[PDB]
Amino acid sequence: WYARATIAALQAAEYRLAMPSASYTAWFTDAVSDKLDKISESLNTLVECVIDKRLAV
Amino acid sequence: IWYARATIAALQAAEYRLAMPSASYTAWFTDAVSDKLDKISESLNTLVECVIDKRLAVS
Amino acid sequence: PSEDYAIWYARATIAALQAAEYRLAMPSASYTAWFTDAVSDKLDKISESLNTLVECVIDKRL
Amino acid sequence: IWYARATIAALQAAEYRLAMPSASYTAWFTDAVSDKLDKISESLNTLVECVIDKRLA
Amino acid sequence: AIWYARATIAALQAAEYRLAMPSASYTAWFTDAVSDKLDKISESLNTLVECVIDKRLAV
Repeated sequence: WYARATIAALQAAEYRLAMPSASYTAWFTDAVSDKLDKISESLNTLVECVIDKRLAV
Repeated sequence: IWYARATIAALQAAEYRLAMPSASYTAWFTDAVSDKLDKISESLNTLVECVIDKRLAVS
Repeated sequence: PSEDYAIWYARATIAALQAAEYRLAMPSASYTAWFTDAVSDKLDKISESLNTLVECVIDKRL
Repeated sequence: IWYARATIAALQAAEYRLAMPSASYTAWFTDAVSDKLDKISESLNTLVECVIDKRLA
Repeated sequence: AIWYARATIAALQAAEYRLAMPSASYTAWFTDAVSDKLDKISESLNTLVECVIDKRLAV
């Protein structure tokens, strides 16, 4: 009965995420955020090169 | 005693439905993902409008 | 309940919670709607901008 | 009796290690994220193709 | 039974949940789902940048 009522309780509820641990954010940074930084930098380089091709004498 | 073994069992058997995250998580997530996507999107708009229209993309 | 019960419960519950792993269900509608605004819609705009770029680059080779 | 107060404190004292998500989650996440990454990736590679092809010709 | 469901669910929804380092099982899935595609996108973008710069700097 306990295993069932607990599972029923766990699946009935909703879960609000707090701030993640320092360990999670370190993992997420390498998995996602650092890559986004590099993609932003690469893209801004490309934009600036294209703009400079339009503006250069 | 037995309360630890059956509880782990219940926890692993269950599935967990995320609610809206806390203001704290969302503010972290906005910095780690959403704000960067905005800058990337705005940069690609700039690229496109310069290449296509020879004008500056504006927000 | 006694303090000794309280301590056992806290230690047993925390140990069980950290021993287990958590399989995510379909998120609630509030989460998926938030995530769509936070992430998915921005990826769509990025994707659409690239499609316009590709279309124009390919076309100029007319 | 004293259960929900002690339970809340335990739930918030622990940290949570995510497992492989359910099939419903991954099916959802694929539509919400990964399918769009694939489309973005495909469009970038087409752009690389064109710029390379012009270089070779 | 009624009370247990009631107070346990009340507690679960009142608490907030701090993510640990995810399991290797989750990161393996998330790598396929996200991080590998981010890698590929970055590599293509970098190739595009380098070739547009290469043509600018050529001869």
